[PDB]
Amino acid sequence: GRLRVVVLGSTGSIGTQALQVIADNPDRFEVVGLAAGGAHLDTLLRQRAQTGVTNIAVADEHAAQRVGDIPYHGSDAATRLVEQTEADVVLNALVGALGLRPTLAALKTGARLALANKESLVAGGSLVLRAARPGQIVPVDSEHSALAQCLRGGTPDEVAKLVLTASGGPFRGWSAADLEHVTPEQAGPMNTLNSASLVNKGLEVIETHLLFGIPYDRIDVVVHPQSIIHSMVTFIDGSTIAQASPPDMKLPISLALGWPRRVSGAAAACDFHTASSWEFEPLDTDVFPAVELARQAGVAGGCMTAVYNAANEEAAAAFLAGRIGFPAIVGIIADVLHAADQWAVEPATVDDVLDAQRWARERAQRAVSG
Amino acid sequence: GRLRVVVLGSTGSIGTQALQVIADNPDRFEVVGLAAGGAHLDTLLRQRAQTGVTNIAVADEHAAQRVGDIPYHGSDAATRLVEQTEADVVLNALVGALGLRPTLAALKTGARLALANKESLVAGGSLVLRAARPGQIVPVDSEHSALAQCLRGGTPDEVAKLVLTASGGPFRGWSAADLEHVTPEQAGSMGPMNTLNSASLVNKGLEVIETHLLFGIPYDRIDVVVHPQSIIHSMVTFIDGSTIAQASPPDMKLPISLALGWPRRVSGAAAACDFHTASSWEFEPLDTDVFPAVELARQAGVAGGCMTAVYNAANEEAAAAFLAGRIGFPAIVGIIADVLHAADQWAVEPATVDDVLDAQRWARERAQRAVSG
Ligand SMILES: NC(=O)C1=CN([C@@H]2O[C@H](COP(=O)(O)OP(=O)(O)OC[C@H]3O[C@@H](n4cnc5c(N)ncnc54)[C@H](OP(=O)(O)O)[C@@H]3O)[C@@H](O)[C@H]2O)C=CC1
Ligand SMILES: NC(=O)C1=CN([C@@H]2O[C@H](COP(=O)(O)OP(=O)(O)OC[C@H]3O[C@@H](n4cnc5c(N)ncnc54)[C@H](OP(=O)(O)O)[C@@H]3O)[C@@H](O)[C@H]2O)C=CC1
Ligand SMILES: O=C(c1ccccc1)N(O)CC[C@@H](c1ccc(Cl)c(Cl)c1)P(=O)(O)O
Ligand SMILES: O=C(c1ccccc1)N(O)CC[C@@H](c1ccc(Cl)c(Cl)c1)P(=O)(O)O
Ligand SMILES: [Mn+2]
Ligand SMILES: [Mn+2]
Repeated sequence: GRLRVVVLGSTGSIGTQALQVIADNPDRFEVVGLAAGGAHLDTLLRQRAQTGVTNIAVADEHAAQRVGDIPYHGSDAATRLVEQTEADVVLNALVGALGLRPTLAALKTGARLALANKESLVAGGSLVLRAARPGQIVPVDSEHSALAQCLRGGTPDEVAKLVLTASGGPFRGWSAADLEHVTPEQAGPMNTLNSASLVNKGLEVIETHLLFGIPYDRIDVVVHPQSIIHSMVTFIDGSTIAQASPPDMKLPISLALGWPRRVSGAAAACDFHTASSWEFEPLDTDVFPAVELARQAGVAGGCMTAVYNAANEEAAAAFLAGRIGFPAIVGIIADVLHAADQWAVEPATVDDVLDAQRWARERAQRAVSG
Repeated sequence: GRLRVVVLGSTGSIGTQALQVIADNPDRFEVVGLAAGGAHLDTLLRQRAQTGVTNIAVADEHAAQRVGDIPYHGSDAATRLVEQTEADVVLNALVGALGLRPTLAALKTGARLALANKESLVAGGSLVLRAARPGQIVPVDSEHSALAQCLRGGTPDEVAKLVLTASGGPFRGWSAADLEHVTPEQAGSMGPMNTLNSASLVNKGLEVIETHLLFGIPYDRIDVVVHPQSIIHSMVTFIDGSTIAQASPPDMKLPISLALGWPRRVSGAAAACDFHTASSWEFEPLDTDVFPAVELARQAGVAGGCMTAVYNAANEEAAAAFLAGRIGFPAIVGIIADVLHAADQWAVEPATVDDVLDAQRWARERAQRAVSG
């Protein structure tokens, strides 16, 4: 078989690597669609030139007019490209809750969704799950890919704990007082910030619960600054199975596209002929409260994980524009969450989620103002 | 659903641990037979009383007379017990190539063989494999238990490499010159020959051959790395560059519990890795200039047939010499290399158990001459 692949967010870090893997393996994969935001003119063209098909979407209006030929544009350009293209695999490499509609469309087409866009699942919640068949969503996120490989190591009831590794970000070891002084420069895009703030890991804890069906109190996080161990599963007998590789998104990308077949040569193996060490430390939850906050959001459930994420997108951008200090990103997430008791109802519709996100954006905006 | 277990070597370190896992899990397992040498009579008495089993083999006739009520004694006793006990699992935790006939009798009963005694597989080689059905031999060894767990991570043709971890023993990092002064006590939780085989790296050589025989993976894809914590017990690297590893604080009850109940895991068998406190897992290469045992094992394995039985028998003899104080530490493996490079004839497949025993005899006698002249 030669699987048909739509790449959403193809001008991005993940999309590009994905494109490299596909190009490297013509016999297994073919690109048949590319969606971007329009902000990276050059790349998108150099990308069309190399593919074969001009089946493409651009979000920004001013931007898509600067090119032409473009089958789809508008804020729902990405979503439309999914509905009308035929595929075996849809790779959602978009960023933010804006990936939610194409996530939802991807699932209706009955193709595999290789999910990089964790925010879609995080906001989506039970809604996105209801839209999927067992094993239709295959994670691209290196931790969740690692977990998926390690879970072949037993049966569901033999699972005791899922153990997430985290890099710790660039402020690993810093005091709360050290965090006051953090600049956009030191924390650097929205993906790098989420890492630095550990909001990313919070998102990943939520994504673990949704993907694998494991209680929040059995999802651990451990700081591993080498990022070679990508995550681990601890089983009931005391055994732990772990996945390791030098960090390289091509490995998890490859596995998600060709699941369950492994893609030969996708990435380099650990070198066990050269001395190395793998360190572990506890995450400082006093100084980095974002993870506990995500658990609290997750347990509450319903639309609350939408609120968590939406508050972040708003607070994080506001930090990037110099409008707030670094510790205020999560301070604002918490304030918003503390006031959101109403959104702990299950999202019946797409619009239930969009309402919660609107609510949270505007709540976060006001705390930025105040 | 209750599994009947014969434990060979019950009084030893593995056997004791196995009896504890069994006593902790009476719904899952039942001891139905015990075999021991006769050197630990208090222990054996206590096991008879705790398990209620009188189906016991004792190798030493005089010891069997002292304990009393022993149905099987003599060197063939353990074999006889296996042949004459209905069981679902035989746990062979004997030490050395003397485990060989019990191993073969066990496979012939059609019971699962939970193999702790790696020397009977190393020595029997293809003869043992011909007597086995797929999945019948299940590893108790911590490294191989790990590999079997990690192999669920792919399909056979997705494996690039099997990687065995080594503790490195008490002389990890030492030089060739340093090893010259090693004494029987420095080379001294396991038995005496097993601890010595760890210190000399022969154990790891044996484990390389055992990996090959158990998993049918070529020697050129079986690697070794030194990992001093012994938390990662072994790993598999896949064709896509991904590595899957199995990790736990070192404790044999884990792999024991898993071999008995394979493929079902046993709840609470051992402690899990705890990350509430900072730690590190280290890796370093092994220096073959200093510890040639492993490369030498790979060479014996590639030559095949009775060559692995020669490697092990030479060791059993040369190691015994070292403990009796008759040779220097480095000559254990020097003597194995010399016996092996002279054993051109033994590279033929054994047709019968007698081929293996002849090979062993020849290796032992040549080793003993090297200890002498
Ligand atoms: N970076 C990584 O390696 C990892 C990231 N992730 C996840 O992967 C996802 C994407 O990551 P990554 O590729 O690095 O992100 P990037 O920011 O590098 O790329 C984002 C992509 O989305 C496009 N885009 C931006 N705005 C819009 C819009 N309004 N409509 C449609 N498309 C738009 C961009 O196009 P353009 O910029 O040309 O406008 C670009 O192609 C995220 O959800 C993240 O959480 C998780 C695992 C690892
Ligand atoms: N211990 C460990 O942690 C590990 C061990 N292994 C392997 O498992 C095997 C067993 O090791 P271990 O338990 O440490 O060994 P021990 O020396 O602790 O135990 C040896 C057992 O065999 C019995 N025995 C000795 N001689 C004879 C004989 N002639 N006939 C019948 N029974 C005899 C002993 O009885 P007696 O009471 O007379 O001494 C004792 O029960 C070895 O092959 C070893 O390499 C593998 C993984 C790790
Ligand atoms: O999955 C990944 C990833 C993994 C490897 C390479 C790139 C991204 N991420 O989520 C990126 C952020 C995580 C991460 C993971 C690995 C590395 Cl090498 C880095 Cl710098 C960051 P985080 O633990 O700091 O939150
Ligand atoms: O499988 C085991 C074992 C593992 C853990 C605990 C006891 C024995 N062995 O073969 C014993 C010897 C091996 C070993 C393994 C782990 C440890 Cl903690 C030690 Cl001290 C020795 P070796 O790598 O030194 O050869
Ligand atoms: Mn990640
Ligand atoms: Mn071992």
